[PDB]
Amino acid sequence: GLYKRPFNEAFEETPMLVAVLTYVGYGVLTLFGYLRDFLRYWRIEKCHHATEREEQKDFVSLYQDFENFYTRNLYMRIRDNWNRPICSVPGARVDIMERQSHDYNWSFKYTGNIIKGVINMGSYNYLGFARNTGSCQEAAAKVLEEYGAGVCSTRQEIGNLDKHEELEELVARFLGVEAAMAYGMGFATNSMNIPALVGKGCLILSDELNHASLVLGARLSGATIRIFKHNNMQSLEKLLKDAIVYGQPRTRRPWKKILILVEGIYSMEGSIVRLPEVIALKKKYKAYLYLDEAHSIGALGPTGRGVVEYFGLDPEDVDVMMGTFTKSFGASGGYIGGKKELIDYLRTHSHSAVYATSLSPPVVEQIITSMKCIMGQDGTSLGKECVQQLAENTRYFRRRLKEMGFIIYGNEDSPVVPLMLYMPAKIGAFGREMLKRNIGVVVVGFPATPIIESRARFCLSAAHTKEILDTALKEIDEVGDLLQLKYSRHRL
Amino acid sequence: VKEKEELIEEWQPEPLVPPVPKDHPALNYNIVSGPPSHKTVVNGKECINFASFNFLGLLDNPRVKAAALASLKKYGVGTCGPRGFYGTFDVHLDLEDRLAKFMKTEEAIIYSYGFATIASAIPAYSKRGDIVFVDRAACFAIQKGLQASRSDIKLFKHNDMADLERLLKEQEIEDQKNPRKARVTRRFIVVEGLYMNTGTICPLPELVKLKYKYKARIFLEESLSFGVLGEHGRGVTEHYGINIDDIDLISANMENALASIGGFCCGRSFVIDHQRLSGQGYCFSASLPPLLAAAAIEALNIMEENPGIFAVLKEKCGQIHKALQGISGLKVVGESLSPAFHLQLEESTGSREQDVRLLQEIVDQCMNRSIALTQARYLEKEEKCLPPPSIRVVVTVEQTEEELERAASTIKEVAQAVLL
Amino acid sequence: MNVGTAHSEVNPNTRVMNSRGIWLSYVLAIGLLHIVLLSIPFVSVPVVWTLTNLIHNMGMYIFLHTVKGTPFETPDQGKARLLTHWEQMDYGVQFTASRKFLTITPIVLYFLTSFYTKYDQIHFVLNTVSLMSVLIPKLPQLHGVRIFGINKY
Amino acid sequence: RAWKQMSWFYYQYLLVTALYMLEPWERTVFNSMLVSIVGMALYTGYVFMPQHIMAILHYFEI
Repeated sequence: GLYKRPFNEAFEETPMLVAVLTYVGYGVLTLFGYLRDFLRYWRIEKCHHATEREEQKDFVSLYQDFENFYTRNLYMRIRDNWNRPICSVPGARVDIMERQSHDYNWSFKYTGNIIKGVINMGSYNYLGFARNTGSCQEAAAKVLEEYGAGVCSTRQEIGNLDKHEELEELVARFLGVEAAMAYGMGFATNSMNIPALVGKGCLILSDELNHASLVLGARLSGATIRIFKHNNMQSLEKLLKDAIVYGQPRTRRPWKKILILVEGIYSMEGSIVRLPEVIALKKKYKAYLYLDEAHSIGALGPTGRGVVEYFGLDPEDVDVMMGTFTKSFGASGGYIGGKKELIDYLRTHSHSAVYATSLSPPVVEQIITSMKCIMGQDGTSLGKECVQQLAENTRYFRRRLKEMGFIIYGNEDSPVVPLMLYMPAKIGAFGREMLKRNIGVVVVGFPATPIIESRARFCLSAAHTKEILDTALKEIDEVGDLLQLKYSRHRL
Repeated sequence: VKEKEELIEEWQPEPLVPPVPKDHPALNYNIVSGPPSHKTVVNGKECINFASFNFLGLLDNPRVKAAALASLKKYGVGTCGPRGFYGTFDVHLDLEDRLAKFMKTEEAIIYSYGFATIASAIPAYSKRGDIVFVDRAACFAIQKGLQASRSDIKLFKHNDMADLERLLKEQEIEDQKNPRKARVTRRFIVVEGLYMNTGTICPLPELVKLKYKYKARIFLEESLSFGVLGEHGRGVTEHYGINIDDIDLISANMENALASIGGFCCGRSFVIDHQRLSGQGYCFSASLPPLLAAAAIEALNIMEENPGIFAVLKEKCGQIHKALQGISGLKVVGESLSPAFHLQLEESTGSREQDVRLLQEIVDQCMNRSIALTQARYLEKEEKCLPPPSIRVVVTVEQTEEELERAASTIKEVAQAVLL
Repeated sequence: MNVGTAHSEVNPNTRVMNSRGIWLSYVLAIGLLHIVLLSIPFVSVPVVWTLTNLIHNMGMYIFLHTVKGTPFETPDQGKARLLTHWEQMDYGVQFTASRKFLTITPIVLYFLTSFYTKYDQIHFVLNTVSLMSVLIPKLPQLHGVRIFGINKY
Repeated sequence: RAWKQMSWFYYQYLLVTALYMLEPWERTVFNSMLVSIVGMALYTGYVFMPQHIMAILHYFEI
């Protein structure tokens, strides 16, 4: 397969000095954690933890202490960066309730003051559909007044409604596939529909960076799971060759099926999947394709049909097209699209179709209005402006950050910008300093990522204007000067 | 290289989805032309709702709709992120506090999906090497939770404590064989307050005694009993009077009684605080939309304001269960206290498909007669213990006495005509 | 942070030894320990080298072969609560550049300390028993075996 | 001006050595251990090692 347009991505390497200092910091933290555990065990220092009731003291201990090591010794120190409560619509500006801790993040108390007008770079609204006032909100209010909030039964039983059928046909038209089915949770979509498609005796090939839902869905089904490297089509090709040739491990028989699980945009890495080469490989080796499009269904594409439109490919090549309405459309949910036979088989044999409650009516109304706005059935020019503004903001932000000397991951087109910090203390420092300057960001640490690579992710939006981006960029420059976060050799 | 090549060439994969016969009843979906409520319209036929898990009739309450509308105007529809990353609203914390105060417990955690609640709660505590004693008639959510965990699963007969004691005693023998492993193995007992498949209640006092005797923790599922049982409707613990502190973890969903999407787990801080970091459905998924949380809070306020609705529901369940007794070919399975019970075929013929067809004939003829019934749906190849096919009868405080008598009568004539 | 947020590995621990700059950091750590030992006035150079070898081997034994499990909760549902770090490394693949480096470096330190200890008998027996203590578990034959039931549970 | 620069240098030392997250008594323990090691090293160098390095530093200062 070939690319009609250039495919630009950069993953700079960690400078050796920074790696050495990273390991120094982690070693110091480990040693002081062991000391703190020794102090707490001998009751020399009182432990601020809940303990089991006296009636159950002779039972086997519920948890293993070593498993909680990183939680007490390292996570607790910088716990204030996460779980920040908000009290406003998560737009371009958000209101964060303030909290203070006097026992080093072990317990939090909410002061009266609330921070207002924080620039929001943690929420997932790519097209800026999270508004408390709009046409979508009015339609949702009307359907809430009519249908009520929530349904009390299952789809196969009396719980199926007409709104759900309307949403399913609208989604099928939107993606370009023949049929689609909607679910009430994006995580449940994968976790409950990967087991139905594939069972024991089949092979599943997973990327290194698959979401937890895809991995859980693969585990629940009995299929063998083999992991190829991130966007390495040499690894995928070699795994396909060996799987077809050698067969099953215990008794070398042909695999019943081979399923390849991939994603459109990887949120943390920032990269976009090399879809043309994956499609070429699956056609050559007769393997099926499962494409998760949670992050790319609204952000990518000239009009917004996803990665398949972005590359210009054919939707009929992708066997299963998963997706989530939470990120772009601004309402919770999930969907799978494909052939009519596949959709009917899922309608009969999906776990959530049989046992789990169907989606709330106001949510499907909000999804319908948002999707009609995106494809332009209403006739308003809001559909094109949001996508164009998202693309412009992405390019401007990424370019001007790269020209300040930072290290950034991923393609030039992806609207997620992971900046790299590389040091455990700089995670907490960056989070606190950015909040102090009215900017909200998301930071991740060692158990989540590779040990050397610790990052802060920015999620751009069509709601961010040039003024907001310029303010954020000047604040980021000031912080990077303060914390010395410009590790880029190519640029200064 | 060439032998590798046509080894690649000769292989042929099985089709992704098996060819589906059109005879599947689950293929055809009932289409409800409006909200599923009292006096609903199904398939274009006006009917009285006897299939929706709406026990208290809070789905259509103007107070709930007003609260949901106010919260929708304040926040919108979407939360746009997990609870870790700017997805926590003040309504979520308020709802968790309200649930903790309502159930008289230290802490509660809310998930955005009823299935994920227990399917994520169970694997968080039960790991590989542990021992889980789970009832045979356990819903599919519990089964998927136990499969996600890799612990050893031991099944015992439904509501039978002799089999539980037998398994516990064999475990004590294996304990005596090797103490070193015995000191690091944890034992759990997963039960349900009011079983959905069979409509039968569980023996809590015996379970608590066995817990304290054999050092095994207890996990309880209260999906159906959360809003129907007890003087204040706090579950089966209030029904039996058992102290809630004996039960380690109590999980339920907000869909049935509270009539909004979501689910929750309640317990002491010691057990609950682990799920905030190890519950997969919690860590890696978006939070509950604010309007649903506000609807749940308003439903809790209504439930706390007056406690007589539970008594009304209890008396209606008693009346309908007494009335349905005496059908020729159909037997009632369940208890008088249960709101949702079953009607099964007394004489079971060899084929399950034809049993399903007979029950479908009964259901269709009832629907033509303005009684909207349903049939319990299962995944035949997936369930560990597949229950018999049955017609589900559900009772709601809204249904008047005369409507209950007409429903029982109509089911009676339809069943007698069909079985004849 | 939670395990699995930015990668699909059930056990990140198995790869911490293959990361970038870990080997150079290990070497610099040994050098820093040696310099800290040299900082002691009354201690003499051969017993400095004996102390360097003994402390290095003791710490390496404690970390690689004594402590078992994972410091963080892992979503594979406890593969490796019983396995030690050496057994966990690389999912049980017996040879690897990391394993070869880790098992080669104590022998190099032993040769250096034997040279600088003036080949004395007491130092020889101490250093050699320490080297045997470290090198015996590294054998592929001794994988997941506990002698006399020590550290099994 | 020198005070601000030294404060910035101490800030960088905290960030690099991960002392930024440790509690004050842990910071003091680590600092005391470090200064003790530095003092013992300089004293041992002065007792045994020749002061040619000190002479080189003095010549560079001049």
